[PDB]
Amino acid sequence: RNNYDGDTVTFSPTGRLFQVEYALEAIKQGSVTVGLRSNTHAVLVALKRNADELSSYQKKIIKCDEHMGLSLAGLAPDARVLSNYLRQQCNYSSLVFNRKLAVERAGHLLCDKAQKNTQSYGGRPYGVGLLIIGYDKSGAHLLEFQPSGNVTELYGTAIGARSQGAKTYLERTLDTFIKIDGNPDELIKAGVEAISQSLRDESLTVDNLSIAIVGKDTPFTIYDGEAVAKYI
Amino acid sequence: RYDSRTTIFSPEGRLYQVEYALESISHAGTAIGIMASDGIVLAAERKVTSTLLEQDTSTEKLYKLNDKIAVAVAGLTADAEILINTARIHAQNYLKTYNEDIPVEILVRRLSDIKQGYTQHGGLRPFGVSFIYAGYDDRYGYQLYTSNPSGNYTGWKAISVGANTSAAQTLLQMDYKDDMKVDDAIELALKTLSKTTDSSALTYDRLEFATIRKGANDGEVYQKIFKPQEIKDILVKTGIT
Amino acid sequence: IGTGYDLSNSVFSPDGRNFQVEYAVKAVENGTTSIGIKCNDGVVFAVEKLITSKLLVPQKNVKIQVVDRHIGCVYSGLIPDGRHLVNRGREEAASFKKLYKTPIPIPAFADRLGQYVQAHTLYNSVRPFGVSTIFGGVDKNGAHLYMLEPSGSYWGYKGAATGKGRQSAKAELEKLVDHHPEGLSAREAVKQAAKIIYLAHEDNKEKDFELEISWCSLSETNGLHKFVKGDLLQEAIDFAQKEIN
Amino acid sequence: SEYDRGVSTFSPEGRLFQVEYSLEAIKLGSTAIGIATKEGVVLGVEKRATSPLLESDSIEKIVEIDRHIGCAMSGLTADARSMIEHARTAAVTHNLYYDEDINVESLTQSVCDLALRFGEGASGEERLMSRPFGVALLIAGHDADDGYQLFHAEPSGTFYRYNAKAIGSGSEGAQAELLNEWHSSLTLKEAELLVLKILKQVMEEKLDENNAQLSCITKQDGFKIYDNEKTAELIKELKEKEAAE
Amino acid sequence: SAAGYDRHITIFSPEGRLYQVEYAFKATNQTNINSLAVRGKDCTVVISQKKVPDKLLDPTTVSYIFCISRTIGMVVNGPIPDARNAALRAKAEAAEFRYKYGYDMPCDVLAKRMANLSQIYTQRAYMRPLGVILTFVSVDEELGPSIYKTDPAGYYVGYKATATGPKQQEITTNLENHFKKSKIDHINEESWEKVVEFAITHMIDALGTEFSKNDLEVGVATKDKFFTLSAENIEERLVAIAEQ
Amino acid sequence: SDPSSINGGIVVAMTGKDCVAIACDLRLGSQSLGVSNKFEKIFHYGHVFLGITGLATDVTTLNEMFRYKTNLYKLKEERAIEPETFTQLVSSSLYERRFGPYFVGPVVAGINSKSGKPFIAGFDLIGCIDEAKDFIVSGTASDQLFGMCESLYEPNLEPEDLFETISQALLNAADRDALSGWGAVVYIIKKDEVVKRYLKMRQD
Amino acid sequence: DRYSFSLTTFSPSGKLGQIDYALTAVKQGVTSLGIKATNGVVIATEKKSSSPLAMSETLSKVSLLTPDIGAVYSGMGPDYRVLVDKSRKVAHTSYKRIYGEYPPTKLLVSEVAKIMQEATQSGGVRPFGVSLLIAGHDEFNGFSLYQVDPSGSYFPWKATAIGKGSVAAKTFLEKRWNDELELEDAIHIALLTLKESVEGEFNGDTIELAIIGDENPDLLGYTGIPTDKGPRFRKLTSQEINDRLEAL
Amino acid sequence: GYDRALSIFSPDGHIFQVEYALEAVKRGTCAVGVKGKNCVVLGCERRSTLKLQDTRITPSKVSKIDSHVVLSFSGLNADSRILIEKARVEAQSHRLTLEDPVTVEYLTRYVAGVQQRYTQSGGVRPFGVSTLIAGFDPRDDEPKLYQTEPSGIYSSWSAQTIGRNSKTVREFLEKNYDRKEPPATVEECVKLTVRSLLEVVQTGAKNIEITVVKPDSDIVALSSEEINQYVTQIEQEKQEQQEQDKKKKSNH
Repeated sequence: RNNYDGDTVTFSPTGRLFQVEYALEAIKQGSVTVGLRSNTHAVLVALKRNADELSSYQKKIIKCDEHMGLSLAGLAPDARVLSNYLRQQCNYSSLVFNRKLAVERAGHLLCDKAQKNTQSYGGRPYGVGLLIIGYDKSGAHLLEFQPSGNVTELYGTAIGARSQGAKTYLERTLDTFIKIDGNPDELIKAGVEAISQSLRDESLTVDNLSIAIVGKDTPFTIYDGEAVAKYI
Repeated sequence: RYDSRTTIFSPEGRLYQVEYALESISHAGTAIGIMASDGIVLAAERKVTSTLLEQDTSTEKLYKLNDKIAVAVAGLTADAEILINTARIHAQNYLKTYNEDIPVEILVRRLSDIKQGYTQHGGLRPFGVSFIYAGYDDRYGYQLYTSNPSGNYTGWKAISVGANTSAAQTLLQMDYKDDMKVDDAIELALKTLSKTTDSSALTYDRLEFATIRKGANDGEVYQKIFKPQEIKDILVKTGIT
Repeated sequence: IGTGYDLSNSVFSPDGRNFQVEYAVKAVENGTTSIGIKCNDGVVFAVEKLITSKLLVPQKNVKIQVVDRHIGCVYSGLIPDGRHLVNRGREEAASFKKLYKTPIPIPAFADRLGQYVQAHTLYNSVRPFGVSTIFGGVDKNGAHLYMLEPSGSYWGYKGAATGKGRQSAKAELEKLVDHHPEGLSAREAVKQAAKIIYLAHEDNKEKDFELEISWCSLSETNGLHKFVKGDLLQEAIDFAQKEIN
Repeated sequence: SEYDRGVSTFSPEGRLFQVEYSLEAIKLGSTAIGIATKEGVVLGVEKRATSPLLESDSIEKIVEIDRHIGCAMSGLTADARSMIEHARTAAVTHNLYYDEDINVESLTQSVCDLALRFGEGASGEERLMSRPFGVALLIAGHDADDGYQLFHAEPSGTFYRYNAKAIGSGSEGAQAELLNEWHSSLTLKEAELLVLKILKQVMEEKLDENNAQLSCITKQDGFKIYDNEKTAELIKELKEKEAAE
Repeated sequence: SAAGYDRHITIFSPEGRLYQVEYAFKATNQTNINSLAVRGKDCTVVISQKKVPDKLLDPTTVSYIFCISRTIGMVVNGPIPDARNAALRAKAEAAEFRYKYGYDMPCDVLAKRMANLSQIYTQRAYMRPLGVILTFVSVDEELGPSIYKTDPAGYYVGYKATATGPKQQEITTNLENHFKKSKIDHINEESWEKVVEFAITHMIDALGTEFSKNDLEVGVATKDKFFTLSAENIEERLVAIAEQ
Repeated sequence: SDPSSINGGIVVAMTGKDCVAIACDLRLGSQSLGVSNKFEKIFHYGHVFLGITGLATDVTTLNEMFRYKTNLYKLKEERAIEPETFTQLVSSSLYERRFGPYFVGPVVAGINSKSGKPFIAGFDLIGCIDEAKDFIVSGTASDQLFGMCESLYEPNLEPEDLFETISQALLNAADRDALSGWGAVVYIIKKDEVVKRYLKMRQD
Repeated sequence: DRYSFSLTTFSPSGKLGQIDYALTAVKQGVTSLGIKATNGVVIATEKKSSSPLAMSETLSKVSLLTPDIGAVYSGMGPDYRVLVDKSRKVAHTSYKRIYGEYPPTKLLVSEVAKIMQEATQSGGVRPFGVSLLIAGHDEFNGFSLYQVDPSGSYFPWKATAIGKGSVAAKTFLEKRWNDELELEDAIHIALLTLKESVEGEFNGDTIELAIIGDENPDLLGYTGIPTDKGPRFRKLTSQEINDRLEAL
Repeated sequence: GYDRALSIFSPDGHIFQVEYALEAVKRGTCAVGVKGKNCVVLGCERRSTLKLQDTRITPSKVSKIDSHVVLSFSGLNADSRILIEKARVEAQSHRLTLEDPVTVEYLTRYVAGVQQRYTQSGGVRPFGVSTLIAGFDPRDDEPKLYQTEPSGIYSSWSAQTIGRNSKTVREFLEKNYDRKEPPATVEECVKLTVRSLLEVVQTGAKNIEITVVKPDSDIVALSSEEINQYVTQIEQEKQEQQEQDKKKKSNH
């Protein structure tokens, strides 16, 4: 029992909710992205999906700001409500305080917003993971936002389908990319290797790659076509 | 089952809720309004009675909503109180606004929209009440209507609701004389009331009555809820007492 | 079970408990060990933040968060859910400062937080909290240590403990009443906090941990709360490892 | 069970089944095809006839959303009414604010933003529209900064750009045929006879214009909905071409 | 029965009553605490047990006697969550009443407005009843010494003396003998200290268990004031009994 | 001064002995322009007579206003509204607006049926209890009438005696006022009989 | 079943299950009764102490809504108190500015009724646990008595009773009631009827009986006005009830 | 199920509230719309049972929306009341804002909009009423006939039956109706409408309500004498045709 498979306002005997648990499922059916970072750069590499070969592929990179940006893996409807919210906060910090919003500080606002819908009986709870990059005063940071609202600062992480091989690339090469600083080229190449292994019964193509980069010297820029056929 | 909210429909394309309100009428008292060219009578039957019940200095199923229009009640009495008060408020708005008394067709029409509104909107009951409207307006003269618990109205020259509607109706339409008289309305009503009621001797303390007349003390309408001893006079003519 | 009684938070059992509030307490148990130790001149808070992979960045994820500059709070259970009780807590703190032009007394804070948990059981459309919160500081009356339950029950403590390795902690806290009937002084309690969390980490053993300690002490942190970091924390680490061995 | 009753309950897929069911509403609807070329986008539709009294040429199924924007649709007209009235306001409001054409991509975002409402309230989105939308649109226009763009506004997720996309009952067989027959070498006229060629195959009725309606987006022409005579002519050229080969 | 009934407080049973409210009258057995309130002639006394069962709890943070306002004490029996909720509303309303109406809020009037409050929580299904029993003690300026007990239902009635807890009965029977034989509804002595001696003695016989200074907490309401006694003051009264 | 002074018009009610008279002028003017030579200022809800002085709008609007409330009172309780109880009502109803107060000076008169005693009461803009068993006068010629009525009043009078007193009163006082006159009408409530006697007087 | 898990739908034999349960809730109460005479009205009730130590003298179960109108109940104790509160407030508003003195009995009953009715109307609300009796005196309809049902309907009566012993009290009242009774005579009926219900405790300490008759300028708190009408309501003390209780 | 609220569709794409609304239509009185070239005749079944029941004060089954557009209806009569007043207030309000005559295409679209809005919401249910709305505008001499549905769908049909036993009338209507030349005679349009409604009433011409709309704001309600005149002529032709058919048989 599983009288709790309907209630999001009523604890399940384990101390969880099933709704929060199913939300992790949504991420698994969701599209793969690999994060990683260094002190002076942070990179998101994401897989575009298609339903056919007359599709011109789904944007998996949304520009939140000109120095911050996010990627998604899971429910695209839920991803939209939180993207709206997230841009509203970064612009607020540039309006009133002439300030960049820290990666970590943004994440704590998103936390209250997940758990509000858990507390309530109204509207959908979330079911998308966001990999967040930014570059603030405290250099590049990489957060993994969960639909629970738990925000976790790592040197590399991955969410989406078949994401357990990205964690294995990253663990081995953890230190290689701490030592590289000031070379955007190197950090971009490392995500690409990462997501080949993640995937199974697929191969990468040119227009499946969307690489989004910000650092201390690199402005927030998205590379497509000929700007990502140099690292395939 | 369909019972949870009134925002649903049964497979007849009506709602089961409407059927339940219908049935509420047929466990209350019997009510009859017979229209004639010379006055309209309203009649209701009491559904409780005792000898330590005060019912000789009062009525409960008869309200005047303005001095030209009156209503009878059949249904639960608990349901009744709220909607009477609103019809009467709507009448005095009409009086305030237009400087004249409301038409019968609108007053009923409003009330019918309001019943339907509680079906239409929310999980709030339908109100299982049938009211007999007997009115006057100088546009269609005397007007007799009744209002459904579903919330629609239909014009009439005689009608019965309450308990044993079918039994009552056949009996009313049989003895309907085509010019009609207010005196014959009054006479017919007692006769019809008797046979439905489960008492064999109908009595005035068991009766509520109002007759509406403009055919005596012309140029003006005077509506009179009868006093108990007068009701006794009309019973003696029909030979019941 | 059935017949209500846990199916909503309004409904009550014939026993005198609520089995939906019992599963919330189970969620505090599952969360990572936190302790707080009251002293005759301060409070020390410690937390076990376990390391699951070395992909985490060390000293960057914690359950220690500050309120004003002199009330420390630390939470166990559901991680984002403990964050939120601190986020509202912070709002409540500010109101009091603006209106009365004074820092909040710790028992005053203690009343105000537990009213938030209680509001979330009066409504069947609000899921309770499922977090315990160890808290305290130094104020007008000196140092005070409290802990709050996800029931919405709270009381003052000399030593408090919550989480998964709380079975060890409780035992070390007791050894302390006997050892010191002052509950230990605030300086030596930073080292006492580290040793406690190490015996507690024997109940989580299959994994590594990261230990964060913070403090607030009357005249050895100057009435203010600040994070124990630096050469301070490493001394605390060395004491723990030595005496466990 | 407690999964198809509720908009706030996810199932073991981590999805709503409210969202799922609304796809099958579009498949109920009549066949509609859009095919992009670099000459203009061609929007074709199916209508049905079951009565000789049904006037199907006196009500619409291809609609003008601006003065270079057109849309085709499939699904319920109830869900479509809300969607197109909305989409009319977005383009109109754009001309107010900037005094410029609306871009194709941004019109798509607005339609999918309405789509999102399935329930009653949410934080960061007020919801007043209490069901799934059982309608999709193919959204075609022209911006100058790209070219001609053709999009599918999904009521159940975010929007997917296509170069040619079929929706409705006969969507399935149309999609295979467009892969093997959409090419970047194909002129405006060829685009028309392609749609009618696919259209008939999954129609359970003869190819005629009382069950059909083509349109094009040519910026030079503005958005033009066609006459009946032009379509009738083209059914004849289609059959003569295929008679000979 | 059970078909809706117990799951709500807006669904009546076949008896016309609410099972769910009645289950909170069984929530005073879970905290295992007993009170005794008695009135003297010029005072009112309240003694409730204090439970310290662990050496990681200070005796001074665990109390169940609360100052609500200057002349008004209250004892709480039953669960710690519903204890707090009741306490807040009683402090907010007592303070608000006192200056709006310029009167010190009598025992009857505080017990009255709260009982009203408890009835309102029961009529809507959004809210729930309180679980705790609040026994208000004040010496009124309009009635002298009074005890009004408000029940988790929203019943409130006066009492000569009253008791609450799981072993409530055993104390009740002891107070019955006492007031009945003497033919007065007060403890005859006039000094509040000597009344507190009598009340402590009745409880130790009745429960069968001798109490300590850190197994009581005592509030004593006198003419226009209330104060709660500390453990060493309580000890003085205990040993008063022990050695004649 | 006020708007009540611009439009004017007089309603005077008086007591004799088991009788009342309440009488009015037929002038409605809107400032300098005379508007109607025939607008009666006497209205009634059962046996209670309500006069209204003041601005022309509030004469018509308040009449609708007090009609509404006496009709719900009449139906529910099944008796006539009483002048004793209507005095309570007029004062609260006008007081409802205080920040948009109605600019009138009513006069209530009737005879109670639960004792037969005669009742007259006076009001101002937002109305107050003003109790009399002599007379209440109102309007722009009220200062003339206050003295004129006192001067002719002899305490304790017949229904026929009271006619004479209120007629001579109105006749000269209305005439020697700018904004008043232009016909008059006198209602003598004998007990429950009301005779209506039109005053032949000049057109002012 | 579903006709009192919901309030929307009705039994096919009429009425909600909630109303029939609300009447069950009435009978689980003390017994209250009223008898009207032509120079008075007696209202009488019992009070269960429900502890040897409980003081029911400190709260009486006969409570003035306004000075000329008292009321009793039979049914749930908590439900009575808030309902009485609202009676005192609405009364001033509704008629102490319309008539500047306290209402007609008749009027306050039509008001009370609307409140009971509104809790029978929608789901997520329950009926009140009581049926009240409201007795009072006004000069416009004279002496009156009423029973006010939590269904949202009200009935005037000459004598009626409600509570646990209602069914025994009703046949009793039929027999002893006459066309002219005195106030004293109606008090002498009222004691006997209620004594059928409880016996082995009957005394005026445990039974509360009081009257609505004529004015008391003594409970008015002022004198010196030729028109003053003091409280039609009057409480007999414990001692006065005993004088009547001997008279049987 | 998926019939618990309007926030759930069935996996076919249907919402059972709407499907039971379509069965609702069939409960109440029948309606026929039949266009000409200078007319539209909009006729409806009038329900009478008892002699008592009037046809003076009793609610008409044709309501005048404006002075050039009319609406007759089919479904629940109680439901249709709210729908009738709403459509008239909107009718006047078009003319308040714009100052223009009430466009038919706008009128159906807004009216079916009221129904749609409830369907979109879950907390309120729409009406189970489908209407026929026929009219002309002063700017058109080309007739328009519209339909609404309890879903929030608006459609255009040349000719239509809805309501009580629509089905058999529906096939009769098809054959006679020509889209070549819809009845140019005004009298023949009324006569067709009488033949169609004849099928569902059984016997009646005090239970047949015919009303006629022609351009430039001319509306009429046709007296009982004129409805009875059609029946005598229409029975004479039906019978005559029948006798003849049996003669073709005799000849061979």
